[PDB]
Amino acid sequence: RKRISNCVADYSVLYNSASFSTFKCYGVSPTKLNDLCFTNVYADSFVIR
Amino acid sequence: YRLFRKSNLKPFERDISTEIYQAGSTPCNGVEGFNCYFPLQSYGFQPTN
Repeated sequence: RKRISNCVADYSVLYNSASFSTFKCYGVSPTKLNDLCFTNVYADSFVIR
Repeated sequence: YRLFRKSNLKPFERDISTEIYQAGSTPCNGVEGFNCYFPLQSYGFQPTN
């Protein structure tokens, strides 16, 4: 659980990249993500089946 | 029911077009693919629901 704060969360190289085979946001659209302000962001990473 | 649509309908307007909404960078003109999906979506209506 890594905390992300006081930075810009541009997804120009994240969403546009085809390297991610599964990308789904349950609260907002990726298109409106870039123009939506946020707060402290927690990043959780793991490897599963 | 249509999950997503490029624009916002003016009041009392019906949309039947089933063209594959392309949100991804590549247009996916033929079929789904990179952030390209079928606009319509069915209900999970159930007695258990």
